Amino acid sequence: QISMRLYSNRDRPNHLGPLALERLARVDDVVAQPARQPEDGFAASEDSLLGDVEEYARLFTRFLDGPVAPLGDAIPDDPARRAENLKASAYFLDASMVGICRLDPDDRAGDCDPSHTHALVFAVQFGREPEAGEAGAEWIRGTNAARTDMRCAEIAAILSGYVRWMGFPARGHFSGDAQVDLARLAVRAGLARVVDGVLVAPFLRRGFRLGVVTTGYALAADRPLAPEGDLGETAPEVMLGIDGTRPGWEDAEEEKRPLHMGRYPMETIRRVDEPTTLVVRQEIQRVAKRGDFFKRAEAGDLGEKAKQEKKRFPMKHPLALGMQPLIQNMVPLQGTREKLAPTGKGGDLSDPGRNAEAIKALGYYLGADFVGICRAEPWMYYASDEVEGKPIEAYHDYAVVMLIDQGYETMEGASGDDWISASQSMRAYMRGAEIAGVMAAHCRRMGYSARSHSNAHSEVIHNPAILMAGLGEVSRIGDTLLNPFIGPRSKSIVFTTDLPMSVDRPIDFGLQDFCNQCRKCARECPCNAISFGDKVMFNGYEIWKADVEKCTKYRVTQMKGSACGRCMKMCPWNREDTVEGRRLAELSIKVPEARAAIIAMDDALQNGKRNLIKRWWFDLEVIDGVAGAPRMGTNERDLSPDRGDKIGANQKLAMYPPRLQPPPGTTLDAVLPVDRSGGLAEYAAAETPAAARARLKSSA
Ligand code: B12
Ligand SMILES: *OC(=O)C1(*)(*)=[C][C@](*)(Br)=C(O*)C(*)(*)(Br)=[C]1
Ligand code: SF4
Ligand code: SF4
Ligand code: NA
Repeated sequence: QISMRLYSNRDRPNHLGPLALERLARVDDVVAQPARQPEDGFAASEDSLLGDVEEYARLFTRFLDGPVAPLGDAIPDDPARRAENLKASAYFLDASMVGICRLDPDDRAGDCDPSHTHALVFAVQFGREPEAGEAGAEWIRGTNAARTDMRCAEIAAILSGYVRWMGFPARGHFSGDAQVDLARLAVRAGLARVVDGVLVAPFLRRGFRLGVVTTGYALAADRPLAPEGDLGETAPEVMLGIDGTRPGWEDAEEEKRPLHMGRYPMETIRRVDEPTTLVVRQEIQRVAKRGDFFKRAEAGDLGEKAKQEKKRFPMKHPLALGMQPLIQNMVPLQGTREKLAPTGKGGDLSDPGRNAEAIKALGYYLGADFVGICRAEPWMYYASDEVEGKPIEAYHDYAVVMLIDQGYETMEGASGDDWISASQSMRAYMRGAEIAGVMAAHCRRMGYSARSHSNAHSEVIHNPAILMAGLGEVSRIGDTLLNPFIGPRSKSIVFTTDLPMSVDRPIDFGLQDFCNQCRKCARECPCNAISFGDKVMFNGYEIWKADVEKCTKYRVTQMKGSACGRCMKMCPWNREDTVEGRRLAELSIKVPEARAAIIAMDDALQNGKRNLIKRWWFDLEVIDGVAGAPRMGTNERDLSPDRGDKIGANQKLAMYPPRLQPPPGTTLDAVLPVDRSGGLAEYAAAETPAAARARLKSSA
């Protein structure tokens, strides 16, 4: 596998994007000409997904406009910086290409707010589709303009919302709902040129769709592409991607592998029948959803301050606030628990092996980074809901599990617990919920009960499903599983379904041995919540149990950022997607004698250092509905020194297995103060995985 970047983007600012657009021939202006956006070649069947992407696009269309916050005193005046920040924001949300142009009076002449002076124009490339006769092609064929339009609506809704929260009027636009000429602005803003009356964008050879955010927030504008001849797309520097940009051969190489296999070579990872850590199903008790520690915080179990801050902590930054409406309003579309009758739609659904591939291909098409499938075992479901306290049924047979990468480059510039941390969480949550909502819906159209399980609302615990789906191994971080290619840098989305699918198997890439000789995450945790010691048994399975009380308290109540995820940032497996980055992961996996050295050199080379070039976001905290400079400051953490040879023996953490949780009937209306002293003792009394194995062997 040769398609990864040879060159690092460490010195590339985020506003420049993954493409070498700065190397393309440009002119000051070009003459407008009529043009339309790319469309699908083939039309979409009745047995296709089109209705579902159209529904989510309609949902997001609701947030293209909204209320404008009061203007605070903390927004940068410089339009160049403003432009950079907004381009970076759009790339962070996976715009393919971004540009900015001035609006003229023909543009405001229409329904568009006449206060609007500038447009942020972005393109999203068409998804890859399954080749003909591949599983799921008929689900997907002819849905790409609409699938891509949904993504545009989503991005335009978030970005327009972000600028409105900074105190500037702003409106998002896309094909389904636009007040301006999208194609005309794509050309002016320098993303496309016209060929035979249709837009053609350098680099985006699969076709694409547009979004726009028009606004009075003044921005430095871009220049159009030279209107004729060669733009420089194949120049040697662009082709090799010398500045850290996407290699010219990458698209072609990637199209060589089937869509259903994903971009990362997970087929090269060793599969195993039982997972790499002990799982004793007969001893796994089910947990009240009221024992989720965010619910415990919400109910008063962790004290007043945590209770107060529980709703607010991830929504302190305008960007996150821009996502909130989409996140909350997707919840009613999550789907059904009741058995459905097969509708005959969806093609040949008799091979589970092909259904698995179809579902995978579907997820990758929609933008998942990993897709894995396991049985939705009943102990993966919460025991009861936190609102009424009613039992939750194990209503579906299968879990489809997908990982959304939280973003390497952004996190590289971040402290992990600064003003962007929750935006990295919420982006990944929002994108995952959108994708799983669409896929669950499609399953329903085919007559197979399906429900997604998001941040806002899950009735399963994702972790054991990530494990059983072969998407990660247990890591020291604790309540995070670690994937061999994106490390711990993900959020999962799960949807459960009755659709028959062949299931994946657990993976073994040596992580247990690796984490046994690493402590980096533990050392770098602001509240010392991560264990420096050995794995323990906990509710019938082997785990490194973090202190979820301390972590929750820090994430919810710390005031120098918006939440925390520093532990993902500091992990050696959190690496750049270069040849060297991949080689270090391949070595970690394949060469045990090298692991200690890799661990040590991760620190010697100061990996985890904050990269000032990558800090593209504004430090803004919304207090009382108005964005301002941070009241208490901003975490700007650096690599930390060793804790000691004896820390694993001396650190005492608290654990909260079912016995110390609110029991299965309990609702948010009750308070159960966290029993920290009992949790300390519980941990001290936890059985060792060794002892457990001996114990289980004596009943064999
Ligand atoms: C509440 C919560 C937290 C809380 C409290 C956790 C708690 N124990 O209650 C806190 C604040 C600690 C938290 C923090 C973070 N978590 Co969190 N959070 C959850 C959430 C929303 C609910 C978990 C819950 O229901 N209560 C937990 C009850 C059941 O507690 P538990 O008995 O201790 O079980 C835990 C583990 O042992 C594991 N588990 C349960 N059964 C089994 C069985 C087996 C065999 C195994 C191996 C594991 C396992 O799942 C639970 C995770 O809390 C989930 C989403 C979800 N629906 O699963 C994520 C989730 C676990 N968080 C996630 C992440 C990434 C984080 C953070 C890195 C924050 C961030 N920026 O993204 C940190 C990491 C903390 C750490 N040191 O590991 C991801 C993990 C994804 C992954 N790659 O594995 C999840 C799945 C969200 C998502 N959709 O991706 N989180
Ligand atoms: O429920 C939540 O609000 C929430 C927020 C964030 Br930023 C993270 O990481 C989790 Br886990 C849960
Ligand atoms: S464990 Fe919780 S507190 Fe510690 S770093 Fe990871 S997220 Fe931040
Ligand atoms: S940092 Fe070291 S210990 Fe912590 S998870 Fe990553 S590899 Fe395992
Ligand atoms: Na790293």
